[PDB]
Amino acid sequence: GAPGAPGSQGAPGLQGAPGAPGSQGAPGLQGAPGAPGSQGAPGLQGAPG
Amino acid sequence: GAPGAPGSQGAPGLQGAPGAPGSQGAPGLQGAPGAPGSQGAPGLQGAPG
Repeated sequence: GAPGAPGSQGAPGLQGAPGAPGSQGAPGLQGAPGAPGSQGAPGLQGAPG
Repeated sequence: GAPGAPGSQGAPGLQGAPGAPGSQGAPGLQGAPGAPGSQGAPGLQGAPG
């Protein structure tokens, strides 16, 4: 008779899980903002009559 | 009497759950716009005045 708990604390503190799925960090870039703009510059078109 | 080593038990090696804040953030601002089309001006020799 004498000794008590053997300081054997064993339950995991906060249950591991170092996982960063999917989003993780900065997954594939968001949308590529389309760039419209002027088209074929016909400046000074054909000569009329 | 008090038996030693009764399994003190506890939370050894505290931990931390997973996570992943990588999720899509801010993409590029509006793509380069413009005025597509007849990017030109009056043509060539025409009805004189």
